[PDB]
Amino acid sequence: MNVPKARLLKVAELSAKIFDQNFNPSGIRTGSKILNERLKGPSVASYYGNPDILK
Amino acid sequence: TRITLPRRPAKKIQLGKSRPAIYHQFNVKMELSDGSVVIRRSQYPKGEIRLIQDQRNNPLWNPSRDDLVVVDANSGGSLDRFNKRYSSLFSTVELSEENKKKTQ
Amino acid sequence: GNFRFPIKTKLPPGFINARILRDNFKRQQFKENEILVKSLKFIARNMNLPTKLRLEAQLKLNALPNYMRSTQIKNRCVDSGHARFVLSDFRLCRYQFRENALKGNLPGVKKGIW
Amino acid sequence: IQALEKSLDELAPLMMTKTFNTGVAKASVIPVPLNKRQRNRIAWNWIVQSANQRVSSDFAVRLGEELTAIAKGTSSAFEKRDQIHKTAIAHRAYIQLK
Amino acid sequence: SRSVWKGPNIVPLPIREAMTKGTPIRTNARAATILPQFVGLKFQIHNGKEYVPIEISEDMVGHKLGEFAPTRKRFSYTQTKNK
Amino acid sequence: VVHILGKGFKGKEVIKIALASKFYGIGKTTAEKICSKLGLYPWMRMHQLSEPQIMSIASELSTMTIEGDARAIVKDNIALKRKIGSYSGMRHTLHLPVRGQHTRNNAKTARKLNKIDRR
RNA sequence: AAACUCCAUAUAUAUAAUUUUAAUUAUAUAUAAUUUUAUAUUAUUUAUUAAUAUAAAGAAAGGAAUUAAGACAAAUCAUAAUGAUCCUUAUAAUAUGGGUAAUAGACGUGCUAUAAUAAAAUGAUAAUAAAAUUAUAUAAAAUAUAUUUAAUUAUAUUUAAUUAAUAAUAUAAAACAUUUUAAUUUUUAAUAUAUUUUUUUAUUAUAUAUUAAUAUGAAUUAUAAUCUGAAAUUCGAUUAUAUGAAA
Ligand SMILES: [Mg+2]
Ligand SMILES: [Mg+2]
Ligand SMILES: [Mg+2]
Ligand SMILES: [Mg+2]
Ligand SMILES: [Mg+2]
Ligand SMILES: [Mg+2]
Ligand SMILES: [Mg+2]
Ligand SMILES: [Mg+2]
Ligand SMILES: [Mg+2]
Ligand SMILES: [Mg+2]
Ligand SMILES: [Mg+2]
Ligand SMILES: [Mg+2]
Ligand SMILES: [Mg+2]
Ligand SMILES: [Mg+2]
Ligand SMILES: [Mg+2]
Ligand SMILES: [Mg+2]
Ligand SMILES: [Mg+2]
Ligand SMILES: [Mg+2]
Ligand SMILES: [Mg+2]
Ligand SMILES: [Mg+2]
Repeated sequence: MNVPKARLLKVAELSAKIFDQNFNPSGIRTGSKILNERLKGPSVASYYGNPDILK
Repeated sequence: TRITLPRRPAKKIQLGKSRPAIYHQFNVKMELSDGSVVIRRSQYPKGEIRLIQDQRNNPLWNPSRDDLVVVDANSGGSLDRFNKRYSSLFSTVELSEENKKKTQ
Repeated sequence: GNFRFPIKTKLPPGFINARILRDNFKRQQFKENEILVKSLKFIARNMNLPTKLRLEAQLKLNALPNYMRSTQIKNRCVDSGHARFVLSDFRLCRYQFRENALKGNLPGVKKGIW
Repeated sequence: IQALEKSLDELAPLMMTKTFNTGVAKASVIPVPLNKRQRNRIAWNWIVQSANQRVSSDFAVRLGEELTAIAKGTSSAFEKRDQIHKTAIAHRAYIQLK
Repeated sequence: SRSVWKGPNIVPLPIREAMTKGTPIRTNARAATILPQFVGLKFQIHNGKEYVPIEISEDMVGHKLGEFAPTRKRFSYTQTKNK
Repeated sequence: VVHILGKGFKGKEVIKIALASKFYGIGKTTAEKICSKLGLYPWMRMHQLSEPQIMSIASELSTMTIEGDARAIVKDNIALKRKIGSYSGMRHTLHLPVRGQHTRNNAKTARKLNKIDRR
């Protein structure tokens, strides 16, 4: 780890901008995982099948 | 089955030798909530005391006092831990957010 | 005219039991406003926003009815309504997965031998 | 290796008296022979139990000490062998062709 | 223990009427945190059957409301089991 | 035998382990810090202490929470729980588990040890 | 009943451009054994024969499923379904709390220990597996933290690749090497000693006790943090600093 941290973090945020990625050098709790989690509503809602089945 | 310490032969305080009881006491200064200090004759050996809460900071004893700082025992609780552990969530504007449940 | 739940939802096609109906209603309602829950949870857990915003977001999360909580959803047997030993690969309870498997109803299930 | 072989052979008994319930008056205590594996097992148990009466903390050392002592004919396990054989003699006549 | 950064557990209570009119607060929110503003207020906490009246003190601050409203009373054994 | 603050020590046991064992309130880490601060090499024994070294250990170990002080803190915390009227205080009074364990079976050590005057 | 059947085994053919690699594999078809042959020593119904051994030809040795008829008025009306009977402003339906977690005693299962044929640290050209999982996801590498240079351990920051013979879960662990290990005076260190040098020898100190809990053992509890969740008090899971029962 001889390379200074300033160079490493310079590569880090440059790549972050290039690849459309978050950059949180201090590690604070941004709550990103909350938003990035997938929506499972469509799958959970159809657990019991199509309600419009012919009778 | 009673706990009683046995009594020894009581010594004879014959007539004329009945000396009074003069218990050792100290001129002890009592510091009130304010700068008021009263000298009290006490047996415990230390000359100054501060009273965290006293008649000065009691609403009952000062009905006319508009401003009255209040302080209670500091053993653990709100003033001790709830404040330093929760030092970001702040206000009584915030107390109006949980003011009423609007239920009959 | 006296629907048991606030919103008139449709009925499952297969087996129906009171419990199933409750779970199904919870599923549809959770799906409807899961985005709202996610947005409110974000605000209430964000120290970069004013604490008043966190306060109101937490308040409104606490006030949401039970039928919008994902934790409330419990997987049930789609053929019998039992809520124990439900295998997610089939949504069938125990002894209904076995029965149907033996019948050959399940697409590729087999009697285990090795 | 042959020191151990001769140790086991000399220490292990040739035959032991196994009590059988045959005999209403008393269980028939009849000598019965033992194959090599059985004899080695008896001898090994003796020398291990004897080797567990030593001060070292490693049983490789204590096993080695007992084996060296046995190689020079110095240990108590021999008395057990003699006792079993004397018992077998004390039960001479109950052996039967069967 | 709830994570500190999340904040205290907070529930809507009729605190304004209790502060001024002095009316006791009757709640089933046994998981609410006793904020320092509740000191000196009269609460009534559910316990499954009845609302236990308690008055918050400074030491109780930070705890939960249900910590003072036991739900099941002490276990007793009838020695005369008989048969 | 080395005596520190009235604690009897054999002459064979390491300082760090012995300190962490006999004194109520200092563990492995605190003993390691204490020995390092006074410049005693990690695996030094109690025999090799000199009188100045014993004095320094006693002096430096007396500037932190002593056995009695730590026990007082524990007892005070239990007393706080009981006086508040909390559920946990009630379990302490009745000699019952306090961390949500099952009482239908076991709960022997709680009855034997849980009390308002816990050591 | 046995056999056919499936996992596994040996061999043959086919497929794979050996960058989905491993071909030492994967999975389709087929063959193979419920082994054969010879000799002898046996008891016999006399080789129109069985078990005893030998020999030589073989890769050839297992497990799974299938548990009949009847009997136990065995279990199930709480998987589900129906007969009879019973409720229909309630024995049907919804919500907020609590209970199912209570504890005198007793009981069946297990987990962890009570130390030296056994516990602890470390081991980066990272010793060596199999079978499973990842569109209601798996989550690497790098970071801040506790925490010291680092490593290990646990959270947080951010999502690399992969929806899979491709990437992740995931460097398997015991094993083996070195160091340590109280009871244990069987130890340490102060001097000398020396052809045992990571070590031996001589003198002094290494005390206070005895059937005993250690540097065994982690139960109970104090405090501070963290994870999931809208919510962790009744009643969840981890980490750290203390606690250190019984055995
Ligand atoms: Mg659930
Ligand atoms: Mg200690
Ligand atoms: Mg290859
Ligand atoms: Mg068969
Ligand atoms: Mg049958
Ligand atoms: Mg029969
Ligand atoms: Mg019956
Ligand atoms: Mg029933
Ligand atoms: Mg039914
Ligand atoms: Mg009802
Ligand atoms: Mg239960
Ligand atoms: Mg069982
Ligand atoms: Mg051990
Ligand atoms: Mg594999
Ligand atoms: Mg495989
Ligand atoms: Mg990592
Ligand atoms: Mg390795
Ligand atoms: Mg004991
Ligand atoms: Mg330990
Ligand atoms: Mg610990």
